[PDB]
Amino acid sequence: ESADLRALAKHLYDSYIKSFPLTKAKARAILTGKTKSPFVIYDMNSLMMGEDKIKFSKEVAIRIFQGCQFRSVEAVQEITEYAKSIPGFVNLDLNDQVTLLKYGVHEIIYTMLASLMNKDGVLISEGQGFMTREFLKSLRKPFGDFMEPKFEFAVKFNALELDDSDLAIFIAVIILSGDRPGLLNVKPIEDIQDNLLQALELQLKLNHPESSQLFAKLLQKMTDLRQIVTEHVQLLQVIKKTSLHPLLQEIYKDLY
Ligand SMILES: C=CCc1ccc(O)c(-c2cc(CC=C)ccc2O)c1
Ligand SMILES: C=CCc1ccc(O)c(-c2cc(CC=C)ccc2O)c1
Repeated sequence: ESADLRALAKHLYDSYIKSFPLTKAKARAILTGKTKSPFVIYDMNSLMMGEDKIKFSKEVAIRIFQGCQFRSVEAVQEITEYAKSIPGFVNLDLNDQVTLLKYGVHEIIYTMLASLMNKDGVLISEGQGFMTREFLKSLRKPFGDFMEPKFEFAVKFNALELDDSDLAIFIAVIILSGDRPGLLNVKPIEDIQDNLLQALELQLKLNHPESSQLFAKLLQKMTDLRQIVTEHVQLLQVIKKTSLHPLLQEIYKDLY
């Protein structure tokens, strides 16, 4: 029983390493200076210098919004390739595969975003850049309101000190939520998640002797993430009153 759960964990970790360009391990090493330093964007001048220097003519707030929008669409492709590696996922009905992805990707994006963040800012362009929390806040309304709730989540989430092995299972649990609207076959999804949760619980016990509360804390974080997405899509709704990506538009119309 436990041997199969450890096999699941390893399979997910190996797939995780394949699917995502920058792991938390590599991100924290860059953030602590335990490695070539990223270009720091902290004001308008450094933003322009960063755009020329970093290998990635409109209004600054819009330019940053567009780049982040396009990074989000790349993120969903990465998550989709990871999802297909989760044992049993591809055996699900295709309509349920896409439904789980649509309702789940943004929760996963903000989960993994936390790996790139500290209290001072966020790693961008696969660790080549570092954009400060206060610079993002200084952007004109309502663009300055986007990242702050993510930073707020990240500092609390990062205090849990999860590693890539923990996160691989955590994100798999989130993708396979049987309570997403419009699901055709709930039972096979619940079966997979129950096994992933067992694997998660075992992983946390072995990997984190310093805390017996982690599993419960992580369940709490899963509900918190749903609130972050809801806040994000509502802030996206008021921007309809100020070039939105069509793929994201399709995801949002289900989320509204
Ligand atoms: C790794 C994915 C990239 C990612 C992650 C979280 C995010 O909140 C955003 C994001 C940021 C802004 C703020 C810029 C003005 C606007 C829209 C967004 O979608 C992008
Ligand atoms: C001017 C910079 C706008 C810009 C352009 C391309 C990018 O990929 C990103 C980027 C954004 C986040 C989310 C944090 C805000 C994470 C990773 C990234 O790489 C940002």
